[PDB]
Amino acid sequence: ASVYAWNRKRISNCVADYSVLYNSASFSTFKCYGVSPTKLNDLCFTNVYADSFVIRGDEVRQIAPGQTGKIADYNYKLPDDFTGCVIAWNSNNLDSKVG
Amino acid sequence: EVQLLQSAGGLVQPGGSLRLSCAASGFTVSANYMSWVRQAPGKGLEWVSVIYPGGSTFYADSVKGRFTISRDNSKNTLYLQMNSLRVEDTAVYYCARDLSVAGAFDIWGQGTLVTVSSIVLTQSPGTLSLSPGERATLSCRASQSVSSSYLAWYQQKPGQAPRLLIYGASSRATGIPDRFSGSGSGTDFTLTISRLEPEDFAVYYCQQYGSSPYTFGQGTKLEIK
Amino acid sequence: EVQLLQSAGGLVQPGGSLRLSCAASGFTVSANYMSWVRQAPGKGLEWVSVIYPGGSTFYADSVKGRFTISRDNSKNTLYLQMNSLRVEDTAVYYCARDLSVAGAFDIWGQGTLVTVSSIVLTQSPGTLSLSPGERATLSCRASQSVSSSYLAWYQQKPGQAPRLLIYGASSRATGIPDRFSGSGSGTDFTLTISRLEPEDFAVYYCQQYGSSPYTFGQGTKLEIK
Repeated sequence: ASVYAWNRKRISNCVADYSVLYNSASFSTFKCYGVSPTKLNDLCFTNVYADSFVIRGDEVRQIAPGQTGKIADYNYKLPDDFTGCVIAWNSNNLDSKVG
Repeated sequence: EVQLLQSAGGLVQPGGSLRLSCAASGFTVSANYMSWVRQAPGKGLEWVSVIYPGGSTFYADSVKGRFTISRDNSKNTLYLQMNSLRVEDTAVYYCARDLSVAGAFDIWGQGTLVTVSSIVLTQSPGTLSLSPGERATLSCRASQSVSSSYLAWYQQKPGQAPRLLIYGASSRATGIPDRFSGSGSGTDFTLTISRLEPEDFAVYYCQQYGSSPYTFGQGTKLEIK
Repeated sequence: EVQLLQSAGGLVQPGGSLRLSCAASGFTVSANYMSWVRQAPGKGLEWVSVIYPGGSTFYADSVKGRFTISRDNSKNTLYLQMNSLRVEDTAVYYCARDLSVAGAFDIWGQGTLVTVSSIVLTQSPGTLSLSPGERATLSCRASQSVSSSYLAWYQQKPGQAPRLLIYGASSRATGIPDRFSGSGSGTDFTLTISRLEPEDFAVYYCQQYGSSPYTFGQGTKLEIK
């Protein structure tokens, strides 16, 4: 889904698999905060949500615990209790159109 | 990859309590020296507190007792709890690691703003408007006349965190171009920029360390005629 | 019949304070964007500040912190405070609503003048002196190669306020007649004026938006051989 209608999915009771998160080289914008970037298997907070959108280009950097802008004024906003963080991807011909 | 958090952009009611947090990006916080500085916009920077490895804490002379900074090894964080705050305490609250002998505040946080209700060290030159293509001299003087290697130079950036230029006036930090030089001894120290670049118009500060509570200079800016 | 009035024609003492004023004539300032642009006579136009609905303000890269802009909905004003000012600040301070995506600077203010004490976007052709009776081509190149529709065109006038010609290089603004056309993609955008009329000889600018701080062209003038 797009940014204007951002979709969320709650992860139910299951054993968290975070080992392949850091060993994957496909992640190049894991500039994110919160808990320590090593003890992910030692934390099992009660509920976890994953929210997805397709914002473009350099607008991703405005996602921060407290920020304003054309994206972070009338769209997804980050509070000061945002435990967890953000993973970004890279665009290609998979999401593209010549026309 | 160094990475730090400072997220306290929230208005506080009079006589309120505020909770800060500085995180970590791979390095343990209990094995290295932690430090906090108050930017004090409209003037030079100032020191606030230092968290030693262990947990022994050192506070500044201005604030005694009311400040309470704690370290959480379970969550790898550097919390600070401000109790009832008073007037003229609105400033930026930078946090960093400290290796004063070898690199003074090499990395920094990201900055934050906290609102309110409703050693004698100076810097001589001033604005010193100049144009690219030549060199310039910046002089920092002290009244205590520290002997050799207890002065550091920092480059403030508009809206960003400071960057360490030289530590001890003897060795520059890594990533610093070869166009920065330093000299001087006794009470006065000089910094020189060569082949001025457009990506260099920034405020320069000199901070004294290895002594009584840390003091910065007033602040020297760069301008083009 | 929208009108944007300004009144700031006053001399300033060294390090003085001034307060500009921009009003509204029918549209509320609490639901539309406002922006300020520096005319910089003898050079192309630049940018100062943008305010969104809400009231978060973004400043230019050159000027940081010292500017203080504010909105007063009770009196419907767009106040801007100039504090102690330095050299090289004498220019016009146009204020205009910003709808860059759908119409770039459709209406402007009237202009003013404040004195002093005592993206790589370029326009290729130049003067290109010609005579009425044919067409002409104006080329604007951008180094970042903005994708589709993030460049607009402006027309000046001696002593008057700047006017909008085309937004997004695809469709002209309201009141713009069919003697102006635009095309081009990738790196260069071309504009063509057919059947030259006496009320067409004016400075033509190309401006970029939808990106990092807005930049205008150096300035292309129309002259008669």
